[PDB]
Order: sequence, then C-alpha cells, then structure tokens
Amino acid sequence: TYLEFIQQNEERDGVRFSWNVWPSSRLEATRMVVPVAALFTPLKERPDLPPIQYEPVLCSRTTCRAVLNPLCQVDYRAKLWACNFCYQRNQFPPSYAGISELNQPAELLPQFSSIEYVVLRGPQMPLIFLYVVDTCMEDEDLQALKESMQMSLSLLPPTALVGLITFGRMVQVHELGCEGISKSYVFRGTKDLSAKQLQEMLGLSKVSNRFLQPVQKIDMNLTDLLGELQRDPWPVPQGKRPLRSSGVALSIAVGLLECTFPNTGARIMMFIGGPATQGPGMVVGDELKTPIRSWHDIDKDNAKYVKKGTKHFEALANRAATTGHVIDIYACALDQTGLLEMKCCPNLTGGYMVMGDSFNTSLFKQTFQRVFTKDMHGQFKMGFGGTLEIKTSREIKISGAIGPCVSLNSKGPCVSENEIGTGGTCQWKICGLSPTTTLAIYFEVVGRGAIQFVTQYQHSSGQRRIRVTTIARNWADAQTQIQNIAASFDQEAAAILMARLAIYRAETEEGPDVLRWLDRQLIRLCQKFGEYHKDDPSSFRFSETFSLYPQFMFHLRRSSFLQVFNNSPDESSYYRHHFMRQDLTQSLIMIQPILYAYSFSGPPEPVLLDSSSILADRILLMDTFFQILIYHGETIAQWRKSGYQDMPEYENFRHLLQAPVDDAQEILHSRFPMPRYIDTEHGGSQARFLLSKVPILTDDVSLQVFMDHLKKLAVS
Amino acid sequence: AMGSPIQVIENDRASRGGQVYATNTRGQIPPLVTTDCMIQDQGNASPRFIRCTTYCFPCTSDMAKQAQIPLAAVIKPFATIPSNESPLYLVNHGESGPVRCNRCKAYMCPFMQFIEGGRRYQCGFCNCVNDVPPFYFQHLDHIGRRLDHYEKPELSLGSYEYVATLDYCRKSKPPNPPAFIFMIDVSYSNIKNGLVKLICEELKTMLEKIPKEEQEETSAIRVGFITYNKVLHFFNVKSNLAQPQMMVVTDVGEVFVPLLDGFLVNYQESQSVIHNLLDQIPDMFADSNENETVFAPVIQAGMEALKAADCPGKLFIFHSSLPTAEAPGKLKNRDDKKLVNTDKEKILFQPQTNVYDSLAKDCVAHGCSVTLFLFPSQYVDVASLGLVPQLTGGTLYKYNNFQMHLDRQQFLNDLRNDIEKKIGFDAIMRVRTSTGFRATDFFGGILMNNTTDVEMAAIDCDKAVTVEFKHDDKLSEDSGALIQCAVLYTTISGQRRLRIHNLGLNCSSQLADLYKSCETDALINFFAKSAFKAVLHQPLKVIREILVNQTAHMLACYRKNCASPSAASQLILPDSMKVLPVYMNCLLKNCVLLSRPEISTDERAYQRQLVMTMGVADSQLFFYPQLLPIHTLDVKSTMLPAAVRCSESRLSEEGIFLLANGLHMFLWLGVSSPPELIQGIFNVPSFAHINTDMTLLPEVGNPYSQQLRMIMGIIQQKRPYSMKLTIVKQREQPEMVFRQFLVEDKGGSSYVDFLCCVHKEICQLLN
Ligand SMILES: [Zn+2]
Ligand SMILES: [Zn+2]
Repeated sequence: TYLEFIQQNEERDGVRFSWNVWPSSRLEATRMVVPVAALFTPLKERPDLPPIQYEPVLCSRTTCRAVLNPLCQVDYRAKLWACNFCYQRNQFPPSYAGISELNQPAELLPQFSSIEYVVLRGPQMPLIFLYVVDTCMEDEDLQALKESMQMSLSLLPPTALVGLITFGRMVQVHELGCEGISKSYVFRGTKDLSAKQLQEMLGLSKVSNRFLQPVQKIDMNLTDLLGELQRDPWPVPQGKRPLRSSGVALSIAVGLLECTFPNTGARIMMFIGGPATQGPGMVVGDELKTPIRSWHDIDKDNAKYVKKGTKHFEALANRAATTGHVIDIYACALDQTGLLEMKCCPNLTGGYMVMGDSFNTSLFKQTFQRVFTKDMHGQFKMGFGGTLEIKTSREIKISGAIGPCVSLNSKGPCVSENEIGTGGTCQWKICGLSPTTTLAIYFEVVGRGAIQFVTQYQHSSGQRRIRVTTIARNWADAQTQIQNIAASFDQEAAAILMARLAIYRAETEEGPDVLRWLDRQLIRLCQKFGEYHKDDPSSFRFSETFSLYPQFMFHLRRSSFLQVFNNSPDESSYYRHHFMRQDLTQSLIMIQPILYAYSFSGPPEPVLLDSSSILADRILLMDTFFQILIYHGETIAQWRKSGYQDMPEYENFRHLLQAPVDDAQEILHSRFPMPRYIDTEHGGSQARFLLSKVPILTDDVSLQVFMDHLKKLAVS
Repeated sequence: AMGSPIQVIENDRASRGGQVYATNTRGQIPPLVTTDCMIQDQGNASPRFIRCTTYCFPCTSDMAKQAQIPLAAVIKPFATIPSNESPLYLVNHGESGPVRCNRCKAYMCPFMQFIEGGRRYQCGFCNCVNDVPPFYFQHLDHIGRRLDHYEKPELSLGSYEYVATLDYCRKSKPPNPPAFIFMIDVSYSNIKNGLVKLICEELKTMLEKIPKEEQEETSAIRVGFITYNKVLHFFNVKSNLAQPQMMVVTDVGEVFVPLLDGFLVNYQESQSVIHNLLDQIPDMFADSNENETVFAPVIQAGMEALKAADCPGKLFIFHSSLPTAEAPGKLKNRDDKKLVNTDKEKILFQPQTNVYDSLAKDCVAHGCSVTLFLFPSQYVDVASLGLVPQLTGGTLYKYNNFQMHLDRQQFLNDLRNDIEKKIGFDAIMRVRTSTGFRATDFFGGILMNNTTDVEMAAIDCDKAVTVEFKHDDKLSEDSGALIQCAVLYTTISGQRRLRIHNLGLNCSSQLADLYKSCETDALINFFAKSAFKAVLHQPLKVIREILVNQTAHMLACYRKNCASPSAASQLILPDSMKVLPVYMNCLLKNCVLLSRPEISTDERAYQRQLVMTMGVADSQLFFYPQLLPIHTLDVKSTMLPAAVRCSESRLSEEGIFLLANGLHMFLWLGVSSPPELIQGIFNVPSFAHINTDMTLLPEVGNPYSQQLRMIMGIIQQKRPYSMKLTIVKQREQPEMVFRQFLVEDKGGSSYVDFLCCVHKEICQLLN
C-alpha cells in the first residue's frame, strides 16, 4: 500500500514528501505544478533509538562532507565505503576495524536511516533562562504570574543559570545572590542600548556572573524576591495607558546575554500584560482615546507605529538569532499586545508565542507548564543552538525553507538559484526546537535520488548531539511512468506544503493575489491528473489519491490564515505562528477542523464539515487546533434544560452528555498550545463559532459551488 | 606715627562697650563689630543685621564722584540675635497680605507718614500717597503717632517678619517642607582614609538634631540617601521595609532619579531602616577599587529628586578628589600657570565646563542648595567644584590632606554646625530705596537673573550679601536716604514668610559729614568683595591699580576740602579712616590678589569664595588676625588677654601666642619658651619634645591648660567655621605658613611702605 509507505516513512525518518516518486527531468517536474517538497521534523519522537555512543563518519570531499548512511556501498575487504551523493571513496576509522557484513555498524543499517550521535565537543554549558517581567498589571495577574514563575523555577536543573529583569516605566536588571540588601541596575525605558554599551554599564568583561547564577545556589534568594515583587509603582492618569517599556526591556535582555554567554543555549522569556507604549518598539500611544491597530487601521495606513516598531523587533530577532538565543513571548491581556510587531522574535528563533486573557486563568498556567514537559528521563523536551544542513543528490537543488529558522547563507552545489522563502543556503539556524518543530524544505530537479538531513544541537542535558536523517525516493521517466508518480502523490502533505507557501506570500507585500495564485495551481493540478473528457464537467473525476485535495484548498482559502479581516492583527500573527511550526497531523486540523458526532444510535464517528451534519438529535465536537467547541443539537438541548440527566432512569443520557466532555478533557492536556474551550448549543450566543467554520476562482460559497466552478474550468 | 588697629578697637570698646545702643536717631552711627554691646531695635535695623560704609550719603552724584567713597551696605538678614536682645515679631495682615505702597512697592514700615486723620499715608520712599485699607485703619494723634505705633511692630521696629499669602508662593500654592539629601563619594580614596565609615556612623546620631520649630513636635524635613563613584547608587528607605533597596543608575550624561517613594522619608518613621543602611554602606564599598568619580551628575540627581517631590532642599555633598570619569562636568588638570603679566589670568578662577553655570541656574530655579564637604589631597579645581555651592547660597568645607587622627574633630564639628544651622529655603531678596538712589550691584553667595532680585536657594544666619548703591537722582538733606531689605523665603515647616529690615540714613551736601560717618570695617568688606569679583573679569595688576588709586583719592579729597590747613610733610586721615590704610594693605597682601609662587590655586580659589559670603564681623578678622599673648597671661584673671599687633616685632622668644583669623588658629612657641607652661599645656617637659605633627587637642592639664583652652573656646564662639589648629615651633619649622598671617609685615609691601605709597599719590593729585 502507498498509505503504508507514507505512514512508515513519517514515523521513521520524520519526513513527508509531496511526491514519493520523482520526475527525472526538470521540465515535467515544472509541469507537475507542485514542487517536490517535504515537511521535515528534525527531532521526531523516537524512543526506539538509543543514541549512538560515538562520532559520526564523514565523507572526505570538503564540498560534500556527507554522513555515513545505508545507501553507501561498502567493501569490507578494503574497509572502504563510497559516498552515495558524490561517489568519492572513503576510509573507515581504525576502531571500525572488525567491520563485516554480519556485524556491520549502526549507521549502515536500513533500520537506522535516521539516528542520533553523541558529540564530544567538551564544552559542557548549562542552560540559561532569562525572565523578563512586565509589572504594569493588576495585583491579581501579577500574583498569578509570580506563582507560575516560582513553579517554572522549580523544574529547572540545579546547574541551569537563571536571571531576572523586571520592567515598566523603567527597566530593572536585578542582581541575585546579593543577600541582605537588594541592588538592581535601572535604565531609562526610552533609550535604546547596544550589547557593548550594556556590557560596560553593567560592569562586565568580554565574552557565572552577578546576574546569571545557579538555581541551586539562588533558589531561596530568587524565590523570595519573586515573592516580594509588586506592580509598577508609577501612577496611571485617567484616559491614559501605563508607560510600558516592552521594546527597551527586550533590547536589554538580548544584549545582556549577547555579551556574557554568546553562542550557547538560552531562553529569553518575556511576559507582557499589555502593548508597548514607550518605544523603541512602541506599539500604540499612551492615551486611551486612541484604540490599537485594526487590520483596517493598518490597511488604510492609519497605524503610525507598526512600521517603526516592527523594524525594532526585527533587528532584535536577528541579533538574538545570530548569537544563538531563544525568545519567548507570553502575552496575556484583554486587548492586543502588539504581537504583530513582535512576531519575528519567536518566529525566527524557535521560541513560543503564547496568547491569553490573563495570567490568572487556567488557560495560561497550564500552557506555561507544558513548556517544561520532561521526557522519560527527566530531561526537558527542548533543544538549543540548532544547525541544519541538507545534502541532496546532484540532480536535486534546495530552493529554500519555510518555518522557524534563519538562513546561514551557506553556498554550495545543492543551493538553487531560484530560491524560495528562506533560501540561498543549504544551512539554517534554529535556536530552539521541540520534538514537534517541523520545517518545509522545497526542492528542484535539473537509480534513485537521495536527500540527507543533518542537525547539530545542544540537548537539554548539556550534551552536544547530531541527528542524521538519510532518505531516498525512486526516479521516474515521466513520459512512461506518469502513473507511478501520480500514485506516490501525498494529497495531505501537498495541501500543507502549498499552504505555507501561500501564507509565506501573505507575509510579503503580495496581497489578495494569494487566492488568485492558489486557485491557478488547483486548476492546473486538476487538468493534469484528472479523469475527464474535454468540456464535460460531469465527466471529471479524481483518483482517490487526489480526491481530498480540492476540499483541502477550499478550507484553506476560507480559513483565518488568509482571511485576516475577521480577526485582530495579533490573532492572525498567533494563528500563522503555530501553523508554520506543526507537523502534518496538526497542520491539517488547522486548515480543516475535525467534526465528530455523538448519539444513541452508534459510536462517536467523524462527519463532514457541512451544515448537513448538524442534526437535532446529535451532539457535535468541533476541533480546530486553537479551540474546542461542543455543540448540543436542538432536541438534546431541551432534554438538558429539563433535568433528565440527574434522574436515575436516564443512565444512558447522562453518559451521552459526558461522552464528548470526557474526550474534550484528554485534548485539554495533550495539546501544547492549550485551546480555548467553548460549550454552546442550538441558539446559543457562542454558536457563531461553529456555523462560521462550516478574476478569482470564487467568493464564499458552498463547497459544491466551489467544486462545480473548479469542475468546468478544469475541463476547458 | 599712626594709631594701631588695636588702639582703635580698645578705644571704642571702652567708650561704647557695655552700653545700650538704641536705634532711634536717623543716620546714627553704630559701634564697631569688635565692640560687644547691647542693642535695642527702637526704630532702625540693628547693625547685627545691616552695616554701612557710610551712614550719611552724599546728596548728589558729583559730590559722590569727589570723595570717591563707595556707597554700600553689608546685610546679614538672619544674623544670630543674642539671648539678651528682643527677638523678631511675626506680623499678619490677613488675606489682603502685607500693606504695601502701590508705586515703589515698599512694605508697611515706620517710614510711612500717616496723614489726613489716619486715612492716607504718604510713602517715605517714593513720596506716593496711599489709602489706608479698612481693616488696618486707625486714628492719628498729636503729630501722627496713630496710637498703635508702640503696639504694632511694623510701625515702631526696624526689624520684623511678615506672613506671606498664597500669591507669594510658587504656583500660588503652599510650599512643602525642605528635604536633606546626603550624598557620599565612595571611591577608593574615601574608603581608605576611613572617612566613609566616619560619615556613616556619625550621621546616625546627628540625624536626630535636624532643625524643627517649637510649634511642631517632629521635623517636617525629609531625608534621602545616595552614594557614588562614577556611578550613582540610590536607596529605598521606606517606612515599611525591613531591608533597604538599592537602585543603581549607570546612564550618566542623561541622569534621572529611579524613585519617587522610598526616597525622602521622615527620619523618625523609617528610623530602623535607615540605621540598617548606615551600618552596611561602609561594608558595602569596603573592597571598592575605583579611581575615578563623577560630580555634575550628582548635583543633577539631587536636584532632580527635589523637583519630583515638589519641594526645596539641601544637598550635603561629600567629595574626595578631582572628578575625572567621563561625564558632563568632567574636569581636567588645567593648572597651567599664567599670572601677573597675563590678562587671561582670570580663567584660572573660572570653571572649566559650561555645564556648571547651567547646573547652578537649574538648582536656584528649583529651590535646591548644595553644600560641599571637600577632602582633597591634590589638585581639585576649587574654581569649578565650588561654583554651584557658591551661587546657590550653600557652603564649602575644604580639608587639605585630610588625616583621621587630626582633622576628625574639625570635620564633625563643621558637619553638626551646618545641619543645625537655622536655614531658609527658596529665598529671594529685593533691596528697595527712596527717591534719589538705588541698588546697582550685589556681592554674595547668590545668583541673579534680573537686576533687582537676589536669588538665594538657601540662606543661613552666617551668610551675608553686600549691596552697592548709585545715584538715581539728587537727594534731600531733609528726608535723607531710606533702605528696605526684603527677603521672601520658605521655612523648615513649609511656610511662606517675609523678613523686613528698615534703615534710615542721613543725607548731607557737606563733605565733612561723609567722612565723619564712615566705618572702616564695612568699607573693607566692600572693597574685598568688589575686587574678588573683578578677579574673574580683569588682570590682578589692574584691580590693584584701582584699589590703591581709590584709596589715595579718598584721602586726598579729605586733605584738600575738610582738613584745617597743615604741613605738606604730613598725611591727614579722618578718625573714621584712621586704620583704613593698614587694612587696605592687607587686602593687597592676600594671595587672592598675590601670586602663584608658593601657593596652590586651589588655595587661592577657596579663599576667594570664602570672603564673598562674609559679613562685617567676619571680614574684620580674616584680614587682620587676633594675636593673644599666652605666656604673660594671668591665671584665672581671667579676662580675655589684650590683643597685640600683627607683626613679628611683638613676638618674644620667651613667649607663647595664639593667632586666629577665623579659619586657622595657630599656637606659637618661642625657642626660649618657659618650660613651666610647656608642661602645664603639652604635658611634655621641654621645647624640643613637642611635635608639630601632633596637632591634636591636649585636653589634659591641671592649671594652665584648662585656662588656656578656655580662651580658645570663646574665640570660636561667634564663628561659623571650626578652626584648623596648627602648632608651630619658632625656627625653620612650619613657621613659613604662620608668617603669612602676620599682616603688618612685608612677607607684598609692609604697612609703613604702603602709608608712604599712599602719601606719594596723595601729592601726585596736586592742588
Ligand atoms: Zn561525498
Ligand atoms: Zn512707595
């Protein structure tokens, strides 16, 4: 089965290609509409592998330097192996001496297409956690933020380095371990500072400090301080917003690490409770009369802060990424915090962007402690300072990458002239990654083809490691093997791989041409791989391998990802932030929400995202990635309002109402960005969230109308 | 054959001492500052408050241009009134405020002639007629005594205080009580010499003694704390902290105050929290290794804090050495030597950076006064550092090469005396005059934006301002000349208040009268301040040229117009100016007007500022020291011993002497000094057993020591500075410094040299 081929290659190599069989000519590949691309999860969950205790082996050719893998041929009589990518001959290390065809090393086994090595760099560096705290919030929120901060402080390793910066009208860089009194260094929340300046001002040398000290050493001292932390003392006048120096406090937190611990694992965790009102990085004015930016305000160019502010964090993101540090943003407030302007910090670094109502919600506290989820051995599921190198066969060139990464601008033979997204390179830097972190790599064609994925990172246990993933797919003569290629097509993978591309363009100046381009390809695909006689829309049909793809495009073009004008800029930035991260499974849900149905007449079964599925005697469980909604049918709603549940007679009915709530509880623990929960029913004020989710190709319309137009355009 | 300075002092102590001087007659002439007597207000202002060069103005400008006698007054508005004299009365005029003339804006005073039944009063100053307000009306009597004249102080007394209404306050709102901000240099220099701990430990005790009025129970003055060494260290000492918080500012150049609360807290409330800090600070910077500090930003910070608290305040700055760390107000070591023949000699007595003048203006504009306790050991550029504490009305205390086992007591005495000083805040003085003349020039620890208002951020009992008058128009021999000094300020409880001094001076058109009514001591005080101010604008040889030629011109004019005919071999001086030649010569011998050989500029700039603040009593002593014979002193006589001429000619080898100028007190010992005294004072048997370097107080002593110390205490009494005692041995010892203070000797020229120099230009002005 081809479905078995995909499911096994994902679970093993952490990869899913748009096509699993490749065209041997650049022409018919260009003709194929979808580029040969792949979702790639570098650190896919893999408990079946024990880390190899030894250095990897590399090809002698410099330009190549590929890692030893099952593809390379071997001549044990000669102790030599030939690189699959370039064919250069290589010699095994002396230790590998006893190598034979029956006791061959790990990296040569097909079962070990992807494996992890243990590097012995020798510089064992501790983790670094920098807490940047906003103090312009009510005593309720700050207290709850303090509890969550004392909680996070307890999970960290004894050798990890912690630091605290608190900001408001001014920025305070506290000195810890300083017992008996409490000194802190203050700066104007209006003046920007460089890394060198702050190094000098704080009285530091070049390249544990007085600011960054061990948890074991300071657990008592820091905690007490957090305990005594109170809100911004500076009084807020009427009709005015508090003076919050978000942009400045970040530039300090970044610079503080830039001059003490450069090029080592570190998370800068900024918690904000409102918009920056005192730049640089200024989001909006201080007078409450003026409301924050509205996709409309920014579109009509009435937002005078966005361009300046975004530029600030853009440079801040590039600084932190270059130094190899992670920036997290936990924005919990009742209005926009300026996540649109700040998005590039957790976007370019592997940081988390967390949105919320307040820090005193069961929403935030839970989401925050899922950040520090430990694995089976008590080590954090985080990775730092990631270096990703991709080597391809000589007939393949890397266009570029899309997702949480930064171009290292490494030029070579594998780098395509026509570069896509983050391209012009064969190497990317991912400052922070999680077993979930997934990139989209785009390729180009010019007997099998092969691609290798090499990832160097610092494990949460201070260990340096290398994750090598070597894959291969079969070439095809697209003039004799069109059928082979069409069956290797991954309709799921292409849907996401095309979605990112489209969104990536949404980031860019290109405007609503995205819908126009997205549909042009959807039509092109239907024209090539569709079964139809010309000019007969009724004759048109799609093989099962493709059948779901137009349905995927339908929900994509109508999703919040491209239709921002019903959300706030921050929400749109948040939604796009997570989609560019997730693996295929979660990515599909975002585009096309799952809809389950519960009733007396059979088990829970997923149904169509249509109005038809909404029946009177049926409870619906809609699952978009960012929210969980339970919808009670009209009949079931009345039985619920009458009190039948409590009665011992209706044992079954109390279970029917409990069946989806039980399942809604599981998802409210597994999912890292803990979704908003909504319980509503037929005629409920919050029933709006359901029905809403249920030239250019077309306007908002039924799925059928959309297809029918697609059907008649594909046949002509 | 001239009557000495001392012959005159004692001659006036004999005929006027122990007698009551009453200020009733107009133009009356008061005793000398050296003559202690009782004073009753009774009409005009006490000489303790204000003295004049002449108590009879020339009626017209030409006449004034004849004699060339300067018309000036030395006002010490808050002089410490003796226990035995009538204290000032506080006058309240209700909502309307103090009744004033509608023209010249003179306040209600005894100089107001009430007419027309008591319904109108004619101004004594501008002769303008006013309407007596309803609530203040009263009926006249036989010649206009009005019947409450002896009842209401502002009608019968020359010195009193008005209550100021809200239209006298900043922003027309009641001011806040001032705040004492203590700021400590904590670089390596002050840590090593044990100064920091000394300041900390001792400040625990003296924060209790912070000034408070009788009507209240606890001082309304708040207290704040700061340290610095090229970086500022603020402190949070709120009355709910078990531990003081520190907030360090590094953004020097664009300074700011990182706190609004926790700074400036009532001392009694935050008592334990404060003491907790003063214990820690010496330990905190104990291992500090910094060699550079900042200064301007420190004044900048203490000023910015007082603006935020919306209150006046005083800055008690303690500093060590030359501020070199890169910042605004960064000073260099520019002691380039240019003098005597160099016109640009003045710069040396000017600040380096432009920022000090601005900084000073900002302080005065916000009611912030800075007092500087300075502990140099090298070049420090007094000209720069002392500018802001001078212009603001603050004080400067310099302790050359401070050493703990010696100058400890001197500093602590200065500190206590300065904290407990009766002080006003955010003060402005206006000197109004009657028709015919006006104030045209001012001399003090002051700053002026316009040409009428003397702004003093803070003023204490010791400070004094000297004012110069010129002829507006011709005067009247009948009405004379009137002066009204008005000081508007804020007290340590936060009340707006006016102190008023009225003084009436006679006018004559007779050159005989002017000379008859001259005070030498007061004349010197003017010439000193006038010259010391000109130092910053002209060559020193030019000013001297001016001093000598104006001295010769006054005595030539007295010779050729008033003096009954005499020989040309004689030089004729009026009894009022008997000793003006001697004192004048001593002014020219001062290092301020002398040169760099043997003297640091720092010492030249320090003394230059010191004089600018002085009153008459102080200026008399600084220029002509007091020299007491201690060997001939009777035992338990025990009246203070009589003074002896300031020269080496009055020194016996068998003699012990004390010389004091008010800042330095020297004990001098002859080589043949009687061992009976050396034992009964120094506790060592012989002369060659004493060590000069051991200049600490020899408390022990059964007969002579208690006796001798006694006379050292009374000398110090009326003096604001505690004097640096310096013991000297007669031969080739540190006598070299001591000899400078013998002002009748050559050293410039001597006395008899200058007397012959004056008599030459007195014959050059031929006719
Ligand atoms: Zn190779
Ligand atoms: Zn008048």
